[PDB]
Amino acid sequence: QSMSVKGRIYSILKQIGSGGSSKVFQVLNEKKQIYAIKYVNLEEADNQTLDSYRNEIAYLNKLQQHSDKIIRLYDYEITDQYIYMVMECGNIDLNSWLKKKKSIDPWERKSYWKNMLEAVHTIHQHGIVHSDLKPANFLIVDGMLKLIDFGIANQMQPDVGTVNYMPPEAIKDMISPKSDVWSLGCILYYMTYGKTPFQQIINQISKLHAIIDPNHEIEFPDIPEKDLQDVLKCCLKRDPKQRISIPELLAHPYVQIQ
Ligand SMILES: COc1cc(-c2cnn(C)c2)ccc1Nc1ncc2ccnc(NC3CCCCC3)c2n1
Repeated sequence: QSMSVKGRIYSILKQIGSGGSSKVFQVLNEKKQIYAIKYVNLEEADNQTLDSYRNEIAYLNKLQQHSDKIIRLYDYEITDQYIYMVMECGNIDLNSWLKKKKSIDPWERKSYWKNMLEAVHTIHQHGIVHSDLKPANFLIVDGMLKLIDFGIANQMQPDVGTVNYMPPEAIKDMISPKSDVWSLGCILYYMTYGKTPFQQIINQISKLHAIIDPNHEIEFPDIPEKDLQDVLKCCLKRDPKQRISIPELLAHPYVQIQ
């Protein structure tokens, strides 16, 4: 099987993942260079979701120049029937990497964190809040973490969702850049303690309650990296006004001092 995108032929090596009407394929161009093609079957798409894809593609194209921490979008084809996006192919997504890894290098964790702050910070500058950040939104490419999507179009899984990274303010509102800080904090906590802050809570209703309860104290076990522990405490503050900002996270010793 092979596909054509803007007159360029790509042979499919394998399907990396499938989400909804969208599929991701590892592919090779004529020169044998590797790429990831995202295929979206628009045949059963509503004007709201169709628009979301248009918005996601526009931002992705727009944010190309601003940061290298955002996945490369080389080309794309849009028709009433389908969408093809030619993107750089990464080794693996951060989620699948974390599920696999028995332990994580302190340097790698710090480097990955920095990449994440840079990518997320970039989208914030353009007025975009992902609001659905999780490890699966990050791709490891060349030992570097890149943001795959901006939370506008539907998420994909390799070949079920989670409320583990949800900020308290999102639950209570029944969403500002601080909401992404909470989620990034949950990712870092996971990379630090091998679990998310509320993973232990099996009962989902209880979990949401734990997330919004001031009296529920998140555990921050002592570790050699005292700066890392402070980052975690500052990202996981329930009051978004008191929660640390990305610009402040970028001036933190944890990311500045080595
Ligand atoms: C080598 O190829 C890959 C393998 C895996 C992998 C390995 N083991 N497991 C369990 C997964 C994950 C990712 C990649 N590479 C990749 N490169 C560019 C992408 C552009 C958009 N979307 C992607 N994947 C979406 C669907 C997959 C999850 C992330 C979102 C992309 N995935």
